[PDB]
Amino acid sequence: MDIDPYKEFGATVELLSFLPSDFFPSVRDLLDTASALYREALESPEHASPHHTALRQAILAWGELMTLATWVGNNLEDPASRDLVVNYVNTNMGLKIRQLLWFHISALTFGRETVLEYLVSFGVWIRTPPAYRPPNAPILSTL
Amino acid sequence: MDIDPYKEFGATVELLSFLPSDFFPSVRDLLDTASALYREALESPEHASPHHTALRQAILAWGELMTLATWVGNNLEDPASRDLVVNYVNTNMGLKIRQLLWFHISALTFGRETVLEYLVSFGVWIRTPPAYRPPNAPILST
Amino acid sequence: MDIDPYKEFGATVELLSFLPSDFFPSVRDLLDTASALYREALESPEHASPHHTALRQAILAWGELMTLATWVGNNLEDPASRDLVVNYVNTNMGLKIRQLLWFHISALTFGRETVLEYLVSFGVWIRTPPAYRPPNAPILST
Amino acid sequence: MDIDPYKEFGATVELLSFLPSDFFPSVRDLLDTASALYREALESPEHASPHHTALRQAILAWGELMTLATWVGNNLEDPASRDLVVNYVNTNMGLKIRQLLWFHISALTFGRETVLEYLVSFGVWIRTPPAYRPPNAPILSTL
Amino acid sequence: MDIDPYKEFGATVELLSFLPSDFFPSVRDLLDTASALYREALESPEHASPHHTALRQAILAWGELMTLATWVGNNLEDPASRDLVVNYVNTNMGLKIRQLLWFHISALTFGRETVLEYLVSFGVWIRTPPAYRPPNAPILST
Amino acid sequence: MDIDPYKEFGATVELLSFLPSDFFPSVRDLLDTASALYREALESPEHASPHHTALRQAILAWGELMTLATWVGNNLEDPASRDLVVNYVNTNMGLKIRQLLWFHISALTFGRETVLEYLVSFGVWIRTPPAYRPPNAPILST
Repeated sequence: MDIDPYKEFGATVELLSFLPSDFFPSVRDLLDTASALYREALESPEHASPHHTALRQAILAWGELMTLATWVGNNLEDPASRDLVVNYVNTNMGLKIRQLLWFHISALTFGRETVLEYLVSFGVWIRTPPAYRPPNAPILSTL
Repeated sequence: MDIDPYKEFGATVELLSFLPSDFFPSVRDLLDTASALYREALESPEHASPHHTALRQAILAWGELMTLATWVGNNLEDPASRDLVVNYVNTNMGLKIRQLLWFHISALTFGRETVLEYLVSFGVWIRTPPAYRPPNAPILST
Repeated sequence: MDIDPYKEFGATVELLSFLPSDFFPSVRDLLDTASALYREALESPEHASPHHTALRQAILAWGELMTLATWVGNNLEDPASRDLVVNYVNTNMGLKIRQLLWFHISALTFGRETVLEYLVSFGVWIRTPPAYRPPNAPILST
Repeated sequence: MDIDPYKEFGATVELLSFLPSDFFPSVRDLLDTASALYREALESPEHASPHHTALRQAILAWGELMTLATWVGNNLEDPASRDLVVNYVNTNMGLKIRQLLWFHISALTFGRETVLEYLVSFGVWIRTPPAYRPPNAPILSTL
Repeated sequence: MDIDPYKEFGATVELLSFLPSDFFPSVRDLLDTASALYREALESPEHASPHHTALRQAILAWGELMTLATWVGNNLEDPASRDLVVNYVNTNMGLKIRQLLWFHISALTFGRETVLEYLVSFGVWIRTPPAYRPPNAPILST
Repeated sequence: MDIDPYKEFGATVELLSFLPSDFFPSVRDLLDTASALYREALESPEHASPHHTALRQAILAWGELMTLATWVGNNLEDPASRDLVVNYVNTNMGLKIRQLLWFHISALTFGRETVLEYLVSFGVWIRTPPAYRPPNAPILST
């Protein structure tokens, strides 16, 4: 249905159908980051923060969809459909899973408040047109 | 990569490669009852329990992949391709999504511990041969 | 030689020559659910309960005799011999191993006392003739 | 599966896929020892130590496999298969059941700590080659 | 069997097979820095801090490998096997020992926590795109 | 540069290139004992005692060398260079890693001082002639 997912974390999709697309790093890189940083933290029987839980389910999903891409590569003969589907996956679903993942890693590493404020500052940066923005966009100061 | 998805819920995927596949319901009725029961708790700005949060993320992914199937059927030409893809969606990954949903929903409306006991009891039910089987497997109620 | 195997579990082999043979499940699903439920407690350096310990030793013997059957099928020539042996394994001694497993596993997930009550209730169920029998024998849940 | 059985008693299979084969006494002798020493101790409704319990289940198993050997003797016509199976039983399964049994009797009689330390000392003895080992290998001093 | 040489220093091989390999500089510079900066501490027979001790054993092992390469060059004249050997050495063991030396030296000089948070920050930097990364990458502070 | 990996544990390579090499047994038995006896401590991410840590790094290095031998056997077909390589490995690095593993394991199990005085006693034993040595050589006591 029409649920707002981040509503319990203060954000909203309109606050993140707002950023550009290139900002979020590549998906493989997100997964490697999350795993290498929080391997034993995520494998543990503890819901120490819900960020971990949503992150965990999202990673399950992305594993399932990489399985989808591989499987479709294994069986579908129509090459246009194969290429089109794989591109749609890695592009649009890619964008959404990147939103989700990057958000949760950021909340973990720097705190939900810091990311919330960073997004507001980025928004004020990007609503501004080229003629008056700074050359560089803001950055996550952890304190 | 090495994720144990259900580790923070006192359960394990070993314990759900342990039910069968066909037991789980359709996604449609399941999603509908989830909505009708927890509209507010899902829309709220509150992490009332982690169950709600994992559920939110699952609904996101499911809606996005419904949009995927629809977009794919909007553009491709090979109908065999479209049918095969939308089967892989509604059948194979659907099993995963249904596992995840059914677990979290039942845990919400009943509790974690009751679900664990139910899974163990279904284990005792299904490992049993047919002849001395009960007539009706358990249907959980609070 | 005169061992009463289940004497330290408030039960007796008389009370399990009292169920039938066919009630017990396959070794495969049973072992699988055991693993999926008690991976850690079996791997741990802890005798959390004697049930775990007897279970460990049973899994050892079962794995070793699977290796036995495989080795025997690796070398012999007479296929009648191989089939007869691997039947004696998966059928006759399998019954013993399944008794032992099912008892300890069910006692783990539920408790000793619940298992005792279940056995007595199955006794009352099966000694009863078919006509006034219940439709479904008991399926234990916590 | 890949369980480590002795992990709750401090040992490990690598610590006992380490000894030689001749060391463990004959199986019939193990059973006679265990029975004559702890007949009423094992028949009792007491799990006074888990050693007793694992010992009890192991003896059940060996009874079942002696029944296997006898039964195969009763029915199998192919003599090579009969001899081969009986030898495999009394040899490899023999070795493993001897490991288990001797361990548990030792833990009972002398305490798990003493056997643990004895195994370490035996290991230090046997890793040493012939040129520098003592002529005799160590022995279970109960104190 | 499950030997992870970073388990007790707050990390794992995955966290170090997370950066690109090219960041970890060539072994010669590492050894030179180690010697020039801790001649005394590595010559000292005191188990001051375990980082030093791992570093000791690591340097001994690398010296052993260089001795091996020497023995090969001075005894095996054949070029194909020799070259493949030296490539395997300077590539795979090169990678591992570079990782190890960099981590331990950095932890000694600066500190454990600082190295870990540096890895995390460098990760999220290099994964992050160029148009919105910080202008200059992070770097270790005394 | 003057790297002596025993400097902080009360010894030196000379004191271990003092016994005959044949006393230090083959690597397989060492690794098996280490695993079977300290699976947990070597899997634990805690710098409990530096002996453990040196042992960790040493096992990683030996595994790396075995991986090297594997890579050579799976890529270099020439037998002369390959055989000379494996001989150098299983001889020289074999010696050093045997020395190291024996010392550290023994020190863990029994204690530092006991290993040192054992070396001293074994030395003065084997150097001493047969007609007036003790009847049986010394041996480590718990």
